[PDB]
Amino acid sequence: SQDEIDDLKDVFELFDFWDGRDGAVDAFKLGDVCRCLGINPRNEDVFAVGGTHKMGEKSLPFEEFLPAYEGLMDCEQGTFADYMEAFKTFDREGQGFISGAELRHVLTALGERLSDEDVDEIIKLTDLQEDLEGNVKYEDFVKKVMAGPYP
Amino acid sequence: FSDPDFQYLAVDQTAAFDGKKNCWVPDEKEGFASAEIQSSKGDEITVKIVADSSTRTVKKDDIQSMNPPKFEKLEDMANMTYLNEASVLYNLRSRYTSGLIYTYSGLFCIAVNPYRRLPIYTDSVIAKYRGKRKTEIPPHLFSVADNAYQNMVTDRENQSCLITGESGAGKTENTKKVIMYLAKVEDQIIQANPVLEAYGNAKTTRNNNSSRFGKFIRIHFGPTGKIAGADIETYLLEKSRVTYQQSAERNYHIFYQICSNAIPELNDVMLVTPDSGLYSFINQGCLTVDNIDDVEEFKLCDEAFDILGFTKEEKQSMFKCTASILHMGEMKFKQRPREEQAESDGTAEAEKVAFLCGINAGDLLKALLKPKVTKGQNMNQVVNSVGALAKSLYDRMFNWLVRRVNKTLDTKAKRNYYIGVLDIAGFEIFDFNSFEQLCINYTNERLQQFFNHHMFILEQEEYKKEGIAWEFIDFGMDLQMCIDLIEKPMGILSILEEECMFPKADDKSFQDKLYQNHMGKNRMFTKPGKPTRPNQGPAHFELHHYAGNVPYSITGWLEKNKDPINENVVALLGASKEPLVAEQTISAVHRESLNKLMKNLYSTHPHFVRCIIPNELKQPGLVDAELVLHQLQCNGVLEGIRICRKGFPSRLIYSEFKQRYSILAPNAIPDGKTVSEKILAGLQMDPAEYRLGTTKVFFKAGVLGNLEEMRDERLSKIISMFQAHIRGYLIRKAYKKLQDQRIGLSVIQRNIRKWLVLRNWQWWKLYSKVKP
Amino acid sequence: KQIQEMKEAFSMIDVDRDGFVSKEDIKAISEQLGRAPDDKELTAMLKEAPGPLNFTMFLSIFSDKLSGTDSEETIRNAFAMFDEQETKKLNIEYIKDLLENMGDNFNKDEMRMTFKEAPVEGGKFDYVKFTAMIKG
Ligand SMILES: Nc1ncnc2c1ncn2[C@@H]1O[C@H](COP(=O)(O)OP(=O)(O)O)[C@@H](O)[C@H]1O
Ligand code: VO4
Ligand SMILES: [Ca+2]
Ligand SMILES: [Mg+2]
Ligand SMILES: [Mg+2]
Repeated sequence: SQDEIDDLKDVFELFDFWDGRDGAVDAFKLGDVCRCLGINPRNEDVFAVGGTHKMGEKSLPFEEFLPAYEGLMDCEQGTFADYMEAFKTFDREGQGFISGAELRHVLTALGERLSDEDVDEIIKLTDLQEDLEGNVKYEDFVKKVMAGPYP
Repeated sequence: FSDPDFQYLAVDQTAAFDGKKNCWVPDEKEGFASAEIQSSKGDEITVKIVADSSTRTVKKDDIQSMNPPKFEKLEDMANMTYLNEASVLYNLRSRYTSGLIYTYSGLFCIAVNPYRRLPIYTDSVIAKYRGKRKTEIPPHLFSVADNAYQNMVTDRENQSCLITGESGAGKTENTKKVIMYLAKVEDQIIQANPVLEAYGNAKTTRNNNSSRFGKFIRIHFGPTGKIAGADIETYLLEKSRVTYQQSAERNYHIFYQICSNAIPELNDVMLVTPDSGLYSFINQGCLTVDNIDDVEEFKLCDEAFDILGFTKEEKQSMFKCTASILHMGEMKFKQRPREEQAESDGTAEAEKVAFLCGINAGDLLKALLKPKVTKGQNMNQVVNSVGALAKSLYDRMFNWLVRRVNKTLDTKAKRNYYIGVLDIAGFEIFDFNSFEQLCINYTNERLQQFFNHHMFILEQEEYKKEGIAWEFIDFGMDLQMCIDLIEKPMGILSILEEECMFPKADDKSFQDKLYQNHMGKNRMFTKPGKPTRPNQGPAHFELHHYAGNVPYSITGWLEKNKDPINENVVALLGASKEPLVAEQTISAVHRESLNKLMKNLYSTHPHFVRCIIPNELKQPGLVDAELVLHQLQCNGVLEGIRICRKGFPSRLIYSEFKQRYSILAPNAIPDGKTVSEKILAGLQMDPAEYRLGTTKVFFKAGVLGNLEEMRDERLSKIISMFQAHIRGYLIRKAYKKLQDQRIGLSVIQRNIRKWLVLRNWQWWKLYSKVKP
Repeated sequence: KQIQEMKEAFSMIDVDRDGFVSKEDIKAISEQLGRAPDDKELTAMLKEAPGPLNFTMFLSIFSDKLSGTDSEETIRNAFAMFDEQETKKLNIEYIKDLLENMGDNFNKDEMRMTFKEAPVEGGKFDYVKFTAMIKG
């Protein structure tokens, strides 16, 4: 819709400006752009539409940008069910727990990995805390991440 | 995967292959030969042997369909187009000559003896097999063990591995690796083998380390799925090897360890001269053993008694009682022309015996030459009661020994379920076979038939139970008979058992009473045939055992089954000084132990291991196709695979199915039996590849492996999607911080360009100049 | 006080003390100090003022120059906006990087002209002292 495309516009600027204002954005940021308009595509997802692994590789106008966002819209988003399901498969106890160490492993080691920094990051952000045994309720965590930075 | 850990574990294939020319033709040396048809002629086909390039004819109905190079060294044979004695033997032998000794035959595993050490059991390798699903990683015994674990855990039930095969195949080696495996994913357990093997193993022509007792070891697990205890059961130890040993064979391992000087300090404790060829009871057959260092084995055996937690006295009580035996057989005798009763021929050796057993040497030789109402014994009645004593002691030592090692393992911790392992002694045919063998063989039969039941008889039953659909298939695999010939009401053993209770009986009334009952009334029982091996000692009858025809000599079977030690000496020892020493027929008894074992087994989800002896030469990497092929026959491999391809070997309780495969169509799940009706429905799953069931789902072969495929895939995505969610959260979180700097930079950029252009203004220049 | 100077200035510039600034007035004083502008410079330099240069059209063009700019506080903040730790200094490589290829990219000259004055000592470029210098 218009108020929508206007939103793409709004954000496109903040970005195209920071990597040198000139009406073009580094295809390596196309991810973060859309990540700002709510959506959270997967790296596999982004490259599919035009994203790049590195800066410099290439820049893009707003003309080519419209469809990348048309694209990253029709792509699957994870529900609470799904995040709850997957996390259960690591719980031997079955009581909604996990250890810090393991959670760390899941994030950094499995699936489209996550740098060790983004991890200590979101941990601190969501202010996730372990008990005496060093375990955490993965149910709470999933809920925050899902919540947003500003709830 | 480039992992060094897969050198002798992962399979390392095109052209010249006409699916209508190439086939398998019978052979005498290789069992089957690679042939290429040349000309038909009714039934007389004329093929060319690819090897030597010779030519010959072969009945048309004797050609076997060869498999395409597509299935070279295949890891799972149930996936082959053709599962015939020649396709199977070819696949195995293909793998084997390349280091790969493990292959799945459908639902059970095949192990072909390597006769050499392989770097496939390391801790490096164990790490990789942990929690892996059979299709996920190369074939290995760890996988079989690892899987039984997962089942016991998730399915909440007892597991069990029946590791079968011929003698010298790999039954024991593999049983140990399973425990060693389960233990690694403890120290005393592993350490119980060295002592039990020292006391219950011996060189034999077939095996340099032949197990002479049956072993069933259960390994208990706790509420966190970790080892919380363990017990051992043993069956029919060869009481006879103690005093006798056929040529080229040794007595139990200990006796030779004890006379090596691994621990000189002990020589005087046992009163032994470090020479084995000095003691009659252990120098009859062999003395040394290519590849068995009695010195080091003694040390390790000693070392193992410590770890087992054996007080120094305890473990010296053992060593002495067994060294004592080494003397019971040194006690010489004489008669005394007259009555003969018998008199001694010295006393030196007969004292060392009374000494070590803490009893009076006097009171001994006394109750041994004129057992008490008295009744003297002649010169042989004695030398034979000497043996009766040696044998009977050793049978008590071994029994006490096990009770004790269980003392050290029955940790009173909390038990959930367990995983037993069955290693029973296998089939063996020698130059001369007697009661000992019939017992081992009857034992091994037995087991095979179990596999037959649970494999064919069973499979179809469950199909009925659940109330699916199906038509029976007769794999014609039953030995109830052979079994029956030996165990049933009037059987062989039952005849012998009722023959012992008569003091009148003898080797002829027993032999006649046998034909009297089964000659011609049971075809498994056949008059002794003709020699199929030199030095073939006497034979009184033959039995057609699953893995062979055995000519049995029944001489001495009456005493062998009714034991007999001077109830007198049992009194002496009853009150001996040594604390250890102080502490129904055989047939009936064993028949009962065995029946009880079988009963314990049936209550299980069995995983089968099939051992295979590559040749009769004990040399590594060499194959004898005939022998191999021959095993691939009496073991039921092929058939064992047909049903895996033919029928539907899977089975899942909707309760455990919903929990594991809901994540494959969650946008269709609002009762465990309907939820699955939905999931499998959603997936638009072919009605073919599966079936209904009242309490459980039946998935054709492979399908479940493929569901665990789709299962992962989704689990990986979802994990990515939550990582995407984390990527998008962190980005959006730092968005304010990115608007502010975009402004704060435009200030500076536009406001420096101003102060820059203002200095390039003549007026300002000149102004600034005047300033002072 | 910006005015007080302007006047006293206009005084020293208006040599022929006639209350007006003429091509000769400018040329005059310039030379008494540093090199002076060429006729063309002096010409268009005056044409910048519609009519005679009384102390009025003077303050007029000067004020219309310095117009269209912000605060010393407003700028000192647009700066501390990259001074996370609040140290009152920016690391030279950083600032240079920002201005150089970010937002409305500067140019080498804009870059040199800018840092020829900049107060950088110890790796850190003090944006306070420099905000003053560029302002009041
Ligand atoms: N996986 C194997 N790796 C190496 N040697 C083995 C293996 N399996 C069996 N062997 C060899 O074969 C011999 C007989 O094996 P064993 O397990 O004792 O037979 P049985 O079936 O009679 O218990 C072993 O002592 C060893 O030399
Ligand atoms: O030789 V084995 O008796 O261990 O079958
Ligand atoms: Ca740009
Ligand atoms: Mg064995
Ligand atoms: Mg003037």
